[PDB]
Amino acid sequence: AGVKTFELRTKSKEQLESQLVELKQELATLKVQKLQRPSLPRIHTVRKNIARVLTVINLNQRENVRAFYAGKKYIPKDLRAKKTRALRRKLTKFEASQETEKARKQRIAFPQRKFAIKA
Amino acid sequence: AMKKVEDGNTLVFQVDIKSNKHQIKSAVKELYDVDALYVNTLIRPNGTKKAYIRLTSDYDALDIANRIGYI
Amino acid sequence: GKGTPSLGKRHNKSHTLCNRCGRRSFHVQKKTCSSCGYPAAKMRSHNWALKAKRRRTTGTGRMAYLKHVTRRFKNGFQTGVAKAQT
Amino acid sequence: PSQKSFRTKQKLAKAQKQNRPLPQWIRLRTDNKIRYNAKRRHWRRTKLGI
RNA sequence: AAACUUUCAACAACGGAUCUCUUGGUUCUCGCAUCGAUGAAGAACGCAGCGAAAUGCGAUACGUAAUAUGAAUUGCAGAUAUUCGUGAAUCAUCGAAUCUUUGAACGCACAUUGCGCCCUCUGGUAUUCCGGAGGGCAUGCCUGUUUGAGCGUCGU
RNA sequence: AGGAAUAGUUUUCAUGCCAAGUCGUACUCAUAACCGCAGCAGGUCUCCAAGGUUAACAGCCUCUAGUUGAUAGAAUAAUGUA
RNA sequence: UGCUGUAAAGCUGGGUCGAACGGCCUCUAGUGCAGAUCUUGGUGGUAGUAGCAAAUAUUCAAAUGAGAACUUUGAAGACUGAAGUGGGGAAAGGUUCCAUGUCAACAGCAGUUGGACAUGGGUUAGUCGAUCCUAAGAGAUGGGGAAGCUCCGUUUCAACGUGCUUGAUUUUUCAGGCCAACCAUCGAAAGGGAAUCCGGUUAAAAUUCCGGAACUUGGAUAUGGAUUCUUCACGGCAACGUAACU
RNA sequence: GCGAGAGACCGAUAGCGAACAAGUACAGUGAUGGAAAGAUGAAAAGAACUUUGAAAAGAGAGUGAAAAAGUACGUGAAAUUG
RNA sequence: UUGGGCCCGGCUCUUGUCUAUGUUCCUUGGAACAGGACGUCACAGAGGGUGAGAAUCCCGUGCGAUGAGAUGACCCGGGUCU
Ligand SMILES: CN[C@@H]1[C@@H](O)[C@@H](O[C@@H]2[C@@H](O)[C@H](O[C@H]3O[C@H]([C@@H](C)O)[C@@H](O)[C@H](O)[C@H]3N)[C@@H](N)C[C@H]2N)OC[C@]1(C)O
Ligand SMILES: CN[C@@H]1[C@@H](O)[C@@H](O[C@@H]2[C@@H](O)[C@H](O[C@H]3O[C@H]([C@@H](C)O)[C@@H](O)[C@H](O)[C@H]3N)[C@@H](N)C[C@H]2N)OC[C@]1(C)O
Ligand SMILES: [Zn+2]
Repeated sequence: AGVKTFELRTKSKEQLESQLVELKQELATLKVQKLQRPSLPRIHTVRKNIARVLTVINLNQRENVRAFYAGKKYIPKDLRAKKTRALRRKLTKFEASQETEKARKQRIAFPQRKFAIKA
Repeated sequence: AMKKVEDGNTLVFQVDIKSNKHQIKSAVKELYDVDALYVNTLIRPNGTKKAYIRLTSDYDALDIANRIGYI
Repeated sequence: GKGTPSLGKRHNKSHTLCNRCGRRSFHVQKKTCSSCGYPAAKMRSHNWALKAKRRRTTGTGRMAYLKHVTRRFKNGFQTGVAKAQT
Repeated sequence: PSQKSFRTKQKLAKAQKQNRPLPQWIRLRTDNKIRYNAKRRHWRRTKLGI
């Protein structure tokens, strides 16, 4: 089981990094006991606890940067949408919907009529 | 390795393959609060790195090894 | 002496390991891999050797990124997070 | 040779690691097929080609 | 006459045919359009309590988050793991991340784990010398900015 | 270019202080660890070099060091090989 | 075990065995083997046969062990004979190294032994190499070819420094003054090249560890000495000398 | 490439080279070349125990519907052999 | 003849939940999924699993019902302010 992710998200940057120090110290102690016991399933729990603390720190810091760049014209490229290389080269919705006034007048003057037959 | 702990005031560790002697000395100071006289390194035939860390005369390698927990 | 006696004088390697394909086909003096054509930009291949294309092609490795394009395409290339059901 | 590069020695360490017999507890698993390691290598029979 | 040889039968061998299947192959049809400098395909090396491979993954390493779901996993062991529950197992789902050394591969170099330079922080009595952490410095081309060059040239 | 007088140098004089990263390092190197399909009478670069005889680092005997490895036993016709 | 058919074949008794299969009317084909120096797999006679004969050569006893021509120890007899059958290395291999255990396969007899098999251990550097330099040569770059993959050019028809030193300023700004002929980069574990020795130590590492004694390079910087009123030292006829001595 | 449904197709020397840790093992300096190999049983119930032997094994016993199924494992032809 | 920005729908796409009827008796067998008897459901007697040929033991199949979330200048049914 180990540490719970929903409780980590209530903690601050200093609490998260100090809990990280405690977990690494506890993993190092287990590797010393590994030399003699020598089967410690507990190591698996502590390893995955570190991964969770490291995950929560990184996602906490990533939302600060996202809020920092919210609405900015230029944002870091790992915060941009990553669909495919070709989709990002595609014309935007505004660019693809651009129309000359000559074409706009023609479309307004002669719209596709709605009609039926036999009456 | 334990003979060297007893008989040479030297501690023997497995270390990251990417570390150099400066980083290993700093690491043992930060982790175990000891002064290394020198660090001798070695890449073992299984691809892992071994460090021979002789402490200064101000420390006792046997006592540090006891406190760490493997003797 | 062109057989067994001459075969005893083989101790200088013509090829060594290639950084690109890892194959021991990197010719030492020409500095070129006879297998993948490193350090040319394009990978070496020929239509007269189809079986060589089988040995090293898309899908013979991990496909660590293309593995998930089809699943991402199905979901419309979503951005955001899943929303908990209340 | 004694004078060897890092890349060569790295390749040699991996070859030693893979030159081990099957762990015995493998053969006890449900629907297990492997009974021995079919990829053993001896230094004088088959060469590493590095 | 025995032994020996030869023929047949019985049983036992040798060997893997036959028969019976089949998470494979092969061919046809139907539907869909989605790789990459936002670093692909491929390569190397690692990662598990006990693993060589295959499978998966990247120092957060047989995986982290999230959503769903609802009691396993299992060869053995084991909890400071769980059961009317924020909860066992789950590449079930998947939109958030991690993603070593490389590779079109981009500081230079590469049969080397070789060699610089710049910025911020930091250790050693330090703008220089030595160490550590983080972030950078490829080429071709386009638009723009700034700094310029030429009796090419206008005017004062 | 910079240096004098009640004063500037120079670590090319002595002594004193601090630091020196990365990778390799076992073993074989051959009548069995390399290449010849193999523990193959083949092939594969080089350093060290004792006493006697002698022109001689040749051949023959010996010291240090190293081996005593090459299926074995009993016989001894023909024909072989040396 | 028999029966039917001229025949291709069909049916049946007994034994073995364990999951599907057949008759009739039609359809369809990757439809019938003795051969192809046929293909793949398997197996004979030959035959317990040819053979296991180069490199002088072995023997007694003890130990171990179920078992000893072949292991270990002791005692002998021999040989290599320093141009070695000795002691090291380069290339190549890659754990073969060492200890412990072990003998199914392998060591063309054997095996208690092994470079075999199994489990562990083992390779420590400022001074030894690499790393750096350039050699024959290889090769980017403004470029000139080529449809192009690419070719050619490197003393390269080019506006080619990611310059250097000061008086300092910290204002992380300045200011000057020197210059730019040459120099992308790769290319040697035998060429060139900063600096380490002795003694001891392990089952297995050592110019690397321990003990002692040194050296080189880079940096910092204090003290003493030297120098200066003839400001940047004296002496020797001289060759030249010195602790220094812009 | 991705997702599906089918066949008067092949049935382990066939069908893709690969039904299996298959582009694997292995070969070549290299470009490349490239195999073999599916099936105990419903369930390991994979034979406790006694005995002979240095051991491998054997003989009893046991499990199982079957050991004429013993991880040399469905059936088990022929060549060849006792 | 009249433009555009917005709200709910429809359609289109992804996706959650839900469903009939024997395991009745006899015989064989290690095992009933075999045979026999009596049945049942069937818009479901496709396919698979389970100790042998299983519509009725399990999953499914067939029939529908009911939610959620996306996406569409470039599909339309309506509102709406200009
Ligand atoms: C007619 N146009 C010519 C143009 O062809 C060119 O002339 C080159 C000249 O530059 C070359 O000469 C040049 O290049 C050589 C190089 C090739 O080795 C150099 O050695 C030499 O110093 C240099 N001047 C000459 N060798 C040939 C002319 N056609 O440049 C000069 C020019 C007038 O523009
Ligand atoms: C024990 N040896 C292993 C083993 O796995 C072996 O298996 C065969 C197995 O394939 C045979 O079984 C066979 O069954 C049929 C039929 C002809 O028997 C074959 O067509 C099929 O290929 C195969 N599965 C089996 N009868 C004997 C085992 N030793 O196959 C490989 C091997 C290395 O020889
Ligand atoms: Zn290559």
